[PDB]
Amino acid sequence: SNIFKLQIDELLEQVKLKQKHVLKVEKFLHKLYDILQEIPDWEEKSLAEVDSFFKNKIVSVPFVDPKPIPQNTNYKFNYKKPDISLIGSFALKAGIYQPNGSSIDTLLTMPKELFEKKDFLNFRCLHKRSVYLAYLTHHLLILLKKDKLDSFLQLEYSYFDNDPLLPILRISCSKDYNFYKTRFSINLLIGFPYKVFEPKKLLPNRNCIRILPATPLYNFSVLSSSTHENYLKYLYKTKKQTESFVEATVLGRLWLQQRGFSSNMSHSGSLGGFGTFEFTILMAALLNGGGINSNKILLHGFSSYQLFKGVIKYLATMDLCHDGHLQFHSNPASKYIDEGFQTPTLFDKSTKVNILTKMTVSSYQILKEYAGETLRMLNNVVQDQFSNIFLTNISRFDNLKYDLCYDVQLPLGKYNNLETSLAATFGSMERVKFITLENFLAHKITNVARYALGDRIKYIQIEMVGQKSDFPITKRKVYSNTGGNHFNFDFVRVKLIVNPSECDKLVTKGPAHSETMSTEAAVFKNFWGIKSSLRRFKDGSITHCCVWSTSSSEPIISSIVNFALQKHVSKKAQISNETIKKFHNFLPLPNLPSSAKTSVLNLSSFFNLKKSFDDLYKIIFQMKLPLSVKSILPVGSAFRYTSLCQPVPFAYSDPDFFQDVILEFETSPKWPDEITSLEKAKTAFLLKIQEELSANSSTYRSFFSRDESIPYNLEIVTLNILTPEGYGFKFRVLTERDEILYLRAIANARNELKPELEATFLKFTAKYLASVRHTRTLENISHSYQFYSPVVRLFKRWLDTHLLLGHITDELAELIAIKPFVDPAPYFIPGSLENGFLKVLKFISQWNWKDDPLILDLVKPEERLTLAQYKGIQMNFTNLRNSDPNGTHLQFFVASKNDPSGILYSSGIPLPIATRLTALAKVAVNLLQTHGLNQQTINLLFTPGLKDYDFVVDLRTPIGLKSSCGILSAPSNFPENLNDLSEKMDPTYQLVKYLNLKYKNSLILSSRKYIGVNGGEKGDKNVITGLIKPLFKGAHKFRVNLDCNVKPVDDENVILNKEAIFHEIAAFGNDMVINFETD
Amino acid sequence: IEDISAMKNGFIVVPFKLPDHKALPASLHFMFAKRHQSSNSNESDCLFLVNLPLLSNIEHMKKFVGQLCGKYDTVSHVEELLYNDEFGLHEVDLSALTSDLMSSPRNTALLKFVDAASINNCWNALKKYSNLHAKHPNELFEWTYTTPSFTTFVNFYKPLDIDYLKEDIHTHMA
Repeated sequence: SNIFKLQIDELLEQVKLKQKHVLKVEKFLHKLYDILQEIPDWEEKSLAEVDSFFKNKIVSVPFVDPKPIPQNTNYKFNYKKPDISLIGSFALKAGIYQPNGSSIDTLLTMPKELFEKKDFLNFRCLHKRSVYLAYLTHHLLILLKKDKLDSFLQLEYSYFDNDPLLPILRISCSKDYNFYKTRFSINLLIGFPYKVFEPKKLLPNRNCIRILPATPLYNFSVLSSSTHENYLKYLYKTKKQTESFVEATVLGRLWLQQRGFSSNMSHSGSLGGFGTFEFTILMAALLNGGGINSNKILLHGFSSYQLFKGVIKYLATMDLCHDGHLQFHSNPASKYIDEGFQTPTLFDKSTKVNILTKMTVSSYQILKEYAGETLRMLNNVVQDQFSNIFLTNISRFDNLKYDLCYDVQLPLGKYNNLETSLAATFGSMERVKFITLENFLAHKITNVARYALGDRIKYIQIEMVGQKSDFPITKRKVYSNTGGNHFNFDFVRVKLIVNPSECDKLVTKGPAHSETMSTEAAVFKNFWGIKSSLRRFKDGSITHCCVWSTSSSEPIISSIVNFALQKHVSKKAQISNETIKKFHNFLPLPNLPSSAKTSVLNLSSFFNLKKSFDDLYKIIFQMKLPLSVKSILPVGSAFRYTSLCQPVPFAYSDPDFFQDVILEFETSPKWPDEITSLEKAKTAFLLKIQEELSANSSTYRSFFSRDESIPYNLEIVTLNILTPEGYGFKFRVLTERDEILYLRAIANARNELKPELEATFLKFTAKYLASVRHTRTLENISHSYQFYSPVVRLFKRWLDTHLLLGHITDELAELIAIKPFVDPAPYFIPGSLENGFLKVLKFISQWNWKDDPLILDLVKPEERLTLAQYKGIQMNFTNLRNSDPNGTHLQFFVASKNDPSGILYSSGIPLPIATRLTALAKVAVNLLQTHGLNQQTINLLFTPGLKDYDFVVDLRTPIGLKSSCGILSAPSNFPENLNDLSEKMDPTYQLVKYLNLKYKNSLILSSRKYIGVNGGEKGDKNVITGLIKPLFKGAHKFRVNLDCNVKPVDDENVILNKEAIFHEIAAFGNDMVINFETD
Repeated sequence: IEDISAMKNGFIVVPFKLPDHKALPASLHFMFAKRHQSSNSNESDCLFLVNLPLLSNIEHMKKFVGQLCGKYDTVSHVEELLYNDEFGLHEVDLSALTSDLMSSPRNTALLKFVDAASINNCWNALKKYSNLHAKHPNELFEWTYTTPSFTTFVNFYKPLDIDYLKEDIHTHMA
């Protein structure tokens, strides 16, 4: 807790530009408001002739629907002069310099005796507002034409704060007196006087409007458009009170900006409705109140970060919407009533206004948990995440922020076709409640989404995409037939963040069925109808249900949104997300009985080989060695729920088929003191296990395979039990005389062989010792992080399409992918598979190596990495980075409590492969922000390679191996000899491993190790890409230690022996090798 | 250009062919050779051999020797090959590095002789082959690939045979 105020001063130094971008803006501001001073008065009229006054004139007049008729509006217009001051962000000096450009604020208040005391009937108060600004802007365009500034400024009718019932006039400049640099637009918004009425008609429950529904939008909008200066009056009172306020408002407003809550409005489908001035007036309320015993929660005698802490702790803890609120008055305490209004509420007595009624229940419901999450990530003293809490824009992409996104195409036709296209109601009470059809059906579609899902998702957000908040003078509103309607969108993004525990629960229960059936059960069977059902279970429990059909491609969340869309809001709408099905059938389908109708969170094949290992586990405990088994325990990918083609029985060509599993015996003192004798003694134990197993449990098949992964000990022989249930296991023996034997090898090795022997011991520690706690923490974390297993499955599919997986280890990819789960901040936990995968890609693009490590605490939410251990991993990361500054050999530093060293999983990977990973992730993120998620977008995201690689050796196996690998578009037995598995399996990965292991100084190779996860439908084609070292850019002369294959042409120079070396590759695999290409 | 057939310090280029590939439209491999002696056992009277193919075992280096003997009647006592760490499996000896006994450069090979007549005969003979292949590379004696690679090395998925590793473990423990 020492760098935070330096971060405050640093972010302020980036944000202040407070003379050169603002003094000439004040100059043009002086010009504009003295122009509007010099605009004169205008007298009594009637709208039945102001229509002909605006008949063929260039100006137009905005309104709300319905358009005014002269019959019920025998109406009058007067034009007097307000005296202007400045308001808000500019007047409190909080200008933020976006590439987009913030707005500015202006004052057009209103006198008293030009309008009567009955502005509470059918919006003609805002009609005289509209005609007022219409004549003012026509005289402003005349003053444009006579003050010669026609060529560069532009006047624009607009919807103020995305509200169709408040129009404004914004000047924006288009290409001494012309200007384009700082934030652009100036507006022309109105004000009404302060005291207009009697005290009982400003509570938003009231009615006075035509055929008692409340009009909360109406009697909040007239109140907001009346009081735009009381807020600044007590705001400057609090400004005279506190010194913390400008720093408070600037850090709160860029907080709200980089998490996307703008102050437009939330009703018509926009993430936002909460903003900086609502934030500051509730800050001042919480400053001079906040307790039931009048506890002033904030004291205003100290700095800004603690007031930020206090105000977001308040608005995160204390609930405002569903049950009561604290209300405050100004002309000043605050106190809690417990009356929930089904609306985010905070109430006044000086203004008597409900300020957050511009903002929806769903937007408050998601913003409160944004605030709870930012409490969670700035109440932890261990890390430093100012970049997470104030720097990264989490709203800039449409799918890191939300788990699921669907289209809602609405080809409803026209406003008069709405009757028999829209399946909801369209009547007087609903359009006098919700002002426009856009926010009406947005509210209705959020209600039917929440009732269709309930606890099956966390939070909902709707947005009308393509919504436009400005319109030219040539048309009275927006009138553009976009996407199939005359309405202010083209289609609808429905967006979900999901409770991952109940994604694919195929029964959503209603109430229990009593005889006189309950009213919410009636609502349930009205909502479901043909799909609703009366129900009992295996415990004898009657309820109301509806069942679903789980599929690997389509999750049932899509079908339940499809049903609740094509029943209750339209019949001819279209709902789809083909991206979801695209990566869901990128994931390999196992050859299991009824495996197309399984889910994606289904771990049943993993449970099946776990049970077969339990049977082998029992029959290997119950036997007798001369030295009995201490612990047999599994360590493989199928046991930490990670293999791509999840294991079907009898699948030879799966390289994850043979599962790694480690047994250890007692701590016997009779181990031999030498490494090859120790390996042969361990295999003597394995030979006795094999002979007793083949003696008694004859239904298991067994052979021996020589391990070659640990370098320079050629005696490691592993056996291979082939279960009758259809699985294979690589049994190994761990002793207590191995790690101390390798450490004394480090000791008495030759002095220039210590890094090579430490590489050997790091491969040993990564394989036997640390892998056990690795698979423990991953198996124990997968059941709270339920999308982790499929996001690693197609993350390694992605990584094998791009064929880095022969170099980057599996466990390194597992740690890379568990980073956005154990630390999802500032984003949330991935509740969908695409969300997890592109959060992985976004992080590994965004993450820089040399300055920052990647620590990660593998713990479930709500054992954890403490401050001392965190500083220790920072210290040995600092030691690694100042022993090597630019990452020559140690290229990723990932570390946990299971590995404080960091070197373990990332050793032996080359710099072209590591930079290929980072560069390809940055290409992916750049392409996603270029085009967005589309079918061809995902398809070239998963296309293999086609970049600056230099060899393409093209390969086929004499038989396709997806039948015998378990990916279906049948193997069920083992042959009479256990050597036909050789020609049923592929050689390509270990052959290219020997190629790289011999050519390791001259060039690096690669291959796709899983041949038919990525190699076509037949499952046959694999590539081998070579890449010459940057050392071999010229033509060296022959030395003794340069490790190449040479073709000298002159006396001095040698060159790569290229043709003969890829011919020798072709001879080493010529039954497999069928084609060669240079780039 | 091929007529350069003598390097800076004693090196000899020995070229030979590569056989047919199904997707290649004169694939040529070189060896480098010097020679050296010492007072020790097998590092005496020995030629260096650089840029040797994949897993060059005994018997096809021996058919190379045998076609030289059946061609020019050279004196040649070579029937074992020394110090071919082909892929990189024997840089250290971890057994003697953590053991009581068994004690006592990159991509090079170490081909001994026993006779001064044999080393001078093979030296000037292969120098004459280097010169004649330098001015005409056409129909030299070549690489008879009666495949050693697919038999003597395809063991990666072949299981280790039971009685063989039983006898190995038994004699080593004994």
